[PDB]
Amino acid sequence: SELDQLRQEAEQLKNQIRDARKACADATLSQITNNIDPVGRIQMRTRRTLRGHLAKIYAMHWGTDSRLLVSASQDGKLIIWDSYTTNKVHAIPLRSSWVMTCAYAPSGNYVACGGLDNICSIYNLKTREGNVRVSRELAGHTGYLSCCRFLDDNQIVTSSGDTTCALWDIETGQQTTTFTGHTGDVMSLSLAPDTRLFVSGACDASAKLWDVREGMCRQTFTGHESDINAICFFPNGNAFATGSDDATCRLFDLRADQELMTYSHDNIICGITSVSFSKSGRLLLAGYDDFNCNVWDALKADRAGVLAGHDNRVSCLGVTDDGMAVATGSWDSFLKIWN
Amino acid sequence: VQLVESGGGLVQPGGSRKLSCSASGFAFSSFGMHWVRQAPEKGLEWVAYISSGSGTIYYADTVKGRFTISRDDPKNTLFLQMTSLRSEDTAMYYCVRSIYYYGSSPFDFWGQGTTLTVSSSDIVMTQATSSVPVTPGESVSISCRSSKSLLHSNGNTYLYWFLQRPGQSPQLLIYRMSNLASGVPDRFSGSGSGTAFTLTISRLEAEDVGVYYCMQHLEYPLTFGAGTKLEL
Amino acid sequence: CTLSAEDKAAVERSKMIDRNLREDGEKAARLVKILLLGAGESGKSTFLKQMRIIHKGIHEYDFEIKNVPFKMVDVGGRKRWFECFDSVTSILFLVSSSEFDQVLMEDRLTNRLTESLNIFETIVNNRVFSNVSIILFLNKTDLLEEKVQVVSIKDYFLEFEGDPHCLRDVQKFLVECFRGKRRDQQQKPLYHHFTTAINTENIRLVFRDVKDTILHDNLKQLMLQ
Amino acid sequence: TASIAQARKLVEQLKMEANIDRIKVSKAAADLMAYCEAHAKEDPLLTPVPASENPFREK
Amino acid sequence: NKVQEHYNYTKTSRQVASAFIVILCCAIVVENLLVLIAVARNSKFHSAMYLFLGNLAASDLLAGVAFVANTLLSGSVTLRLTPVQWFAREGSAFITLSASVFSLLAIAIERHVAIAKVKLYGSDKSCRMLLLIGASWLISLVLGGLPILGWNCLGHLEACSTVLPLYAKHYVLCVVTIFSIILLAIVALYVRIYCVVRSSQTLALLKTVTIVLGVFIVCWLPAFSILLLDYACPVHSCPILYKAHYFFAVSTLNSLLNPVIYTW
Ligand SMILES: CCCCCCCCCCCCC/C=C/[C@@H](O)[C@@H](N)COP(=O)(O)O
Repeated sequence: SELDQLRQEAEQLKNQIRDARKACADATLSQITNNIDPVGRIQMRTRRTLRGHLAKIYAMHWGTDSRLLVSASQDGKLIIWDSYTTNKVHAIPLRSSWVMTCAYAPSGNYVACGGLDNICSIYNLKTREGNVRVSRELAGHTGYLSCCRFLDDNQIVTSSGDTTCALWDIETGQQTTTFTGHTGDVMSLSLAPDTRLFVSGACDASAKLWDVREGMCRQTFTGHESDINAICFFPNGNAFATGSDDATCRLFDLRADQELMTYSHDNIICGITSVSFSKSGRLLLAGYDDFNCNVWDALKADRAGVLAGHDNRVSCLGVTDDGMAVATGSWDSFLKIWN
Repeated sequence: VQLVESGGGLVQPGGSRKLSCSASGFAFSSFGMHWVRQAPEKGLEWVAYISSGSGTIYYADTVKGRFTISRDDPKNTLFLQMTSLRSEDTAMYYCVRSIYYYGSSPFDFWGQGTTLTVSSSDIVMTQATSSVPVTPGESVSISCRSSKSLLHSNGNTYLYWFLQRPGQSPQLLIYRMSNLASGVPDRFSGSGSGTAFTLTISRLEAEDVGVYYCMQHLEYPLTFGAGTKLEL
Repeated sequence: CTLSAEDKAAVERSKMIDRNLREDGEKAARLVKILLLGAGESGKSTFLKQMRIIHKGIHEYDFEIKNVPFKMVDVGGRKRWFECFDSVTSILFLVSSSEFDQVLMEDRLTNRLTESLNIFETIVNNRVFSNVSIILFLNKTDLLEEKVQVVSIKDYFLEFEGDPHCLRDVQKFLVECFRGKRRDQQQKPLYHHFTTAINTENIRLVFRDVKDTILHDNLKQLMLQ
Repeated sequence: TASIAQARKLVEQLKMEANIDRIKVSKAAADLMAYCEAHAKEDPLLTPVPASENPFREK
Repeated sequence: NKVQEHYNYTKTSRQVASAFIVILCCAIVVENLLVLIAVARNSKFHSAMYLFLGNLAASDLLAGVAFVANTLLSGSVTLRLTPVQWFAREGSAFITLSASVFSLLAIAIERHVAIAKVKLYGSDKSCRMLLLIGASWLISLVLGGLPILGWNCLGHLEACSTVLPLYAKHYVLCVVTIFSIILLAIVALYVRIYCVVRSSQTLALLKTVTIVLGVFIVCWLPAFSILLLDYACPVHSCPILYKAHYFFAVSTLNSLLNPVIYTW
């Protein structure tokens, strides 16, 4: 026939890919970082507890001034905290209480939001009327909206559970670029620090690296065995870390095109909900289903602490832009700020 | 955004009045409101402040007990009940909105004011001069010296700068000594630290002539300055 | 108090935000959500439109019954986003009863009944749904009584039913074949029902079942069990 | 018929993804080590700063 | 130096049996300490009824120790006490049982109110619960300080009492009336709760749990009986009240069984 010939061509291309990836794996990250001294043990104590949510917290994001937060929850609200003094700046009532993502613009003006309603709401905080109006409602996806990350004050890239990502134009409202190629849902997104590339982790046991200027998939990374609930770049944009559901984080590398490490412990049997590196890249925090985060040494896999202060599953967390804090958020409607 | 006031006119001494302030165009329910008087030729002077709900209320030490500020949220109005009108109360009265959170710009929008004529601890802030001659195209400077150190322990000085054009209502120009207000062209800069503050202007225009006032916001009563006149 | 004027005013604004949050969380603590997930081919539209005339994204229908507010979250019908539909009291299933002898369109081999029962298995046997009290309607009972006195059923399924020419026999057979799918289902009973040609008793029955569920759940926080 | 478009686009995407020059794992490992060791002082979580510069516990 | 002759006016094998009730109150206080620390450590994982439970425990905690401070002071070597300090002893014995009975009534009130509504009861703080606990402790304060306040029997020696010899036969009427009212309210609330659950799989066990008003009735019945018989009998008439404190020992046996029933 003809379809089987193209399938054989695809199979031999995948074999060429596997041989090219195997030809470069001369050493590992363990056989090289086995001489530097470990980090020791890292005690982190809760510094603040931010109360006021009345339901499960599903996402959060840090401002780029390292002080202001934002937190979405199934209460139906979107609160903007002041993390230094624990008081609330704004509280935004959502039109649909089924919210599963959150963002915070890199300039501080706007705030994005999204959920099961298939739309991405852009809110304008610095109005001259003293309110927080819905500045835009971006529609055009066909499945639930899992993550959204601001790029400029005019462009936003987001990922939905209809096997697509999309780069929008907040002024007009139309999809500038659509990103296709996955097979299952898409539940995670992370932008490179230079904001020309980004990576997503699908419900397909795969991650992909797109470039927002062209609209094509550069590379794809396999190796997991379950969903990929989270993703995050390395602070220099040449590696990322996925957090799966089979109780294992990993560390891929965009130039070696392979997998480097495998952060997994035998006590751990529950899936990761959120990973986030540190400022220098020597830690890898990972919130788990068993109610507590971890702190993985990201050059030798040796676990180096535990942030156990929650009493329910910990949702997305985030390390500040200047480095001074971590901020987890869990299903008991409490944020915490470790340090 | 629009504030407009009513209730002025000639009053007999020892009487009573009520001033009204209607506010159309913004969210009045979440905006603290100040009254600010102004003598015929003697510059600004704080009068009273009422909070965003109906909580903290403050008065100047010369109008405490006589006056009474109040607000009505469903009608979007603000009232000042003045009792025992003395001869030193003839003035033009302005409303001022101000909202307080992290990173806000209080004293946003001044109203238009009513004229009210009748028949017949405390931070002290001084201005440099009373009138300077200038030319359009020259970079100028205005100095305002406090008496207590306005640099609070959290790092932000609380000195403001307003400008009043001839025949108009003053507008916010600079808040917290460095931050520029919205709609202000990139020619006004704020500097200094501690108890010596400075506003520097680049090449000026025909819309930069007026009187410049420096406020403080550490503690009530908020004490304005004497004003420096920018004449051509 | 070492706070400046703007700091104290910001704390006052925060306390007012907190008061408004507490009020909106009192208004939504006496709210009863009822998820609605049928089987597609089971006349969901007919029940929905009759409930709408008597009173892309996710849908939601607000109403009130006997001074209690109900939300009906009709999801537009997978793995990890049904974990937000916990703390949603009394999921409301819905099956067409007369669909025991037809066969699916895209699959001309398997029966529609076993497919609906497998959906029921995957939904009830979830772990997060171990605090929600499944209701179970069966529409088109008049279709069932029309198509039960003309055909037999022992030739369709191997499980023992008995005589094929009545109503109560096939009804108890259907309720047993649907109920038997659970696995150690305590603290969440299975209020089966039987909805004929459409009427007004449906929402009264749903209110009775949700009242029973909230009673059995208040009867454990009070330690009164 | 219909999936033949998926077949063409899949083999073309695989062709475009297979032709990229890679570097060794030793070089990328050394790059990651250099980044983790050159910025080890600017990390207030790896090495904790004293309680006079930490702005979350200074109340 | 006034109460000895007042005791001999209405006057060997008691200390050999009092150690049993002392170690009984020791078991009471250690059980209620375990219940109090279990409420303290498992408050963020449950409803607001825990706040009504530990309160009971807290009151019941005192129901141990105060009663201990009554037993070793049963001997006549200790009965040579200043009248105001004896009044304080009896008031301390009274207040921590009144607060226990009113905590029981507060729990019954909250159970009735929370089961009457059609909303899930899962909070941790409110206004009604502070009001009920405050009313409990305040009514126990007022009823325990009322003897010391001036209402006493010093001066009218002819008809004082037989077991509480400085209580003038009317405070006893008041406490028996209030206790009858509280018992009627508790049994009415729990009967109505059972009828309400009967209106709507566990009805065969709710009656088994609600027929454990039996422990309350058969454990508080000797105190009610002895007090009513004291008010009914005149002076030097009924000869059974000299062992009456033994009957009051049954009064703290309820404080033994509330931690084992309300946390099964
Ligand atoms: C609010 C409703 C009511 C609450 C409960 C009411 C129960 C009150 C019981 C009365 C308490 C009397 C205290 C007696 C203690 C004994 O140790 C001595 N009297 C006997 O010692 P002697 O002097 O004989 O050697």
